[PDB]
Amino acid sequence: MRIGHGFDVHAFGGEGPIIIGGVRIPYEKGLLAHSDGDVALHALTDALLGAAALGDIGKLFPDTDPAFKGADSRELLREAWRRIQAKGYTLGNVDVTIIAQAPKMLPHIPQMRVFIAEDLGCHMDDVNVKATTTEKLGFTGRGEGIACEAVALLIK
Amino acid sequence: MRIGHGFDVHAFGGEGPIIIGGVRIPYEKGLLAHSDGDVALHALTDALLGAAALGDIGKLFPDTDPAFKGADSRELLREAWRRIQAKGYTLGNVDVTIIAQAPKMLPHIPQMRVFIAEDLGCHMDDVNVKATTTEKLGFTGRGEGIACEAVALLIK
Amino acid sequence: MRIGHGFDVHAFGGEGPIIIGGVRIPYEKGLLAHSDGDVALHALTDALLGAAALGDIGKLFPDTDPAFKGADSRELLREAWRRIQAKGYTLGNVDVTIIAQAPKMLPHIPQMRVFIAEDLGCHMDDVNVKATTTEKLGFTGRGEGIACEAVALLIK
Ligand SMILES: [Mn+2]
Ligand SMILES: [Mn+2]
Ligand SMILES: [Mn+2]
Repeated sequence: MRIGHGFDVHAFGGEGPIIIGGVRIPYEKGLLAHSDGDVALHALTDALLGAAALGDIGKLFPDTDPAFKGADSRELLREAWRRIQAKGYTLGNVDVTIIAQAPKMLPHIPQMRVFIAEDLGCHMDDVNVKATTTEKLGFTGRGEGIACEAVALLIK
Repeated sequence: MRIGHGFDVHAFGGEGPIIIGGVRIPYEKGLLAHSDGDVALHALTDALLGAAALGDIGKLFPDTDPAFKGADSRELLREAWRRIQAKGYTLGNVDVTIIAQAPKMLPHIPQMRVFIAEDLGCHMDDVNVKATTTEKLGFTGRGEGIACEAVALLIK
Repeated sequence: MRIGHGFDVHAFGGEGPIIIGGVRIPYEKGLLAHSDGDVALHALTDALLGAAALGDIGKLFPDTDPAFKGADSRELLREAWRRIQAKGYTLGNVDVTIIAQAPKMLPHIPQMRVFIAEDLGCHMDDVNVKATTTEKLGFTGRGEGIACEAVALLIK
């Protein structure tokens, strides 16, 4: 009954591990962002919110508002989901597409699913995650950063 | 019952203000395009049309056809919507994602919604709009241009 | 009842014609990829699979697994679709957006539709295809490669 679309990108820099779909992945560099740069969750939240017609992470997570300043993506997703259910919506299914030249996400997909299908209730079958390489082409191909696109569905 | 997806990008150049979602926004440069470069509406039209399985703005708005030569995006959207209803379709909901490093769209989102929810009938709640920065990464990050992605849904 | 999203890109190089949507298109260069670089079908398969929650072409088409090593995109799509129906899903509609500076896809859209609406059963009306230029902007604008995005829907 309601469709949503999210999109988000983040740039590299900072040694430490990166976090995607709530999973800590080892890698040369880390992701910037003044919040743990979880492009996957951020794009997922935006999809969900955009389908409920509630904004785009700037309603709960602005940037200069003491409401939700320092918090990880898992908390925001969880908060965003609460407001969405407040408007009487329930999850149908969500599909997430991660775009990066490296590192390899294939081995982490399942753990990501577990996290996501946990912070939204629902069973894993209602959550899909996949990654794509881009073939060393754009800013993602040159390893300058990482991007993610997501879609979602709601009800009754 | 029917899903659609649109995508569109435009390059900068030309002083004058830019137009996005039908709103006149102030900015250093303007958008090229041989039609007011309204990436937002163009991507929205394509979504709607692509869900109705009627093409991609080249059915009503080609480029070398005296049918709809000089016209703004609002007219084309409005025309495209008419043909869509002709095939007996009605709007479910649409979500638009604008991608740009600047200017800030946040303050114009609501006015955009008003315009869109006007040229498609329906109430604002069936139209969502959000913007994202890209973090100074791709051609959008370098300020070379602006892009937009959109999804939609129809019926009965 | 189930939404899906796909995305895929490929780089140029290799004289010979390119293949998109199963159609052989004439052009200066060809597409790399260690499989016929059919970005259109690959993105379409991923959408369908991602909506059925079955992966992302690495379940049927890995890279180092003698299962489905050398095969064109039409075979994989056809195989992927079979497994999808195995889980009791049926096609609702799909929309594909091809992104490239050249060559012109406009004249091939219909033949692509015929191929797609053949390997998925269903009538053409359940399959949409469109192309966009990008305005000589990103890696697609510089002619370095070609990309494709797709969405889909399933049932009962
Ligand atoms: Mn982010
Ligand atoms: Mn345009
Ligand atoms: Mn591919």
